[PDB]
Amino acid sequence: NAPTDAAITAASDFAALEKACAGRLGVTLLDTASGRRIGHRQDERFPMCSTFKSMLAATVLSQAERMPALLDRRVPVGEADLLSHAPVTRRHAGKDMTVRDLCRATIITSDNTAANLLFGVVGGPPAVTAFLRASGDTVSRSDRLEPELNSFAKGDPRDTTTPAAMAATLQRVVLGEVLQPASRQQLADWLIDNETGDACLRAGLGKRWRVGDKTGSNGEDARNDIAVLWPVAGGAPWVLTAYLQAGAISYEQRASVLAQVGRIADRLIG
Ligand SMILES: N[C@H](CCC(=O)O)C(=O)O
Repeated sequence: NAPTDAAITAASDFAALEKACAGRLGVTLLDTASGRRIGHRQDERFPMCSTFKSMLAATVLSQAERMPALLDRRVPVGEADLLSHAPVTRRHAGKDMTVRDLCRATIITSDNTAANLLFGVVGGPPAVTAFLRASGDTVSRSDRLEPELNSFAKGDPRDTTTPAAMAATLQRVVLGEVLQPASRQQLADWLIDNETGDACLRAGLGKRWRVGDKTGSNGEDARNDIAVLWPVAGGAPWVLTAYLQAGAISYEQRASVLAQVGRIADRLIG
């Protein structure tokens, strides 16, 4: 393990980091003031895994803007809805939860049952894709429910994005005008409160950044993290998306790769 870990630590650019883990790494670092992007494989497709949940939540928030009280609607959590990864919803089997609380749960813990219940509320993967298209993202696409959506095959575009498409979408939705201000602020706060990314991009980013993020993974080789970086001292935010497939290293080493993306990105911002 030591040589691979040492090579990951020594990598000072994204191409070298990809080589150090024998993986396929897609990164976009986006300066929201200028639109300038730096990265690696920015326009190749990668499986979203749970990174899509940011946009499922955005779809809910967008629908709530035209459906008064949607966020307060209560949705039953049934035994049949529960999946292996349901850390919040498991305590509510046999009762219900608000749509708003399901959104928070799916963002900050990646709760899979919460996501499937929200898919039922909004009209499924087609409604999330339609939201993405209407927002100006012609690339990202939601196709399946949990847990099937986490599969990937080259040439199979289901449930995929590109680093650059997702970065632009985070800008438009989390920072821009796709949602009303109170909706976008609620979504930003959920991302800021994420609990699953402590070993990923956040571990490589310094204290000058307030970070919101959403992670994803599968059991084969995928580990992802997408983030918005607000400068605590003020100024324009940055967006950092990172998609990795690296089957030759461990799950924990995949986090180390994402942390190194953060370290490289922080130095590139300056
Ligand atoms: N597929 C994982 C969620 C399920 C799990 O962690 O077991 C993710 O992308 O966050």
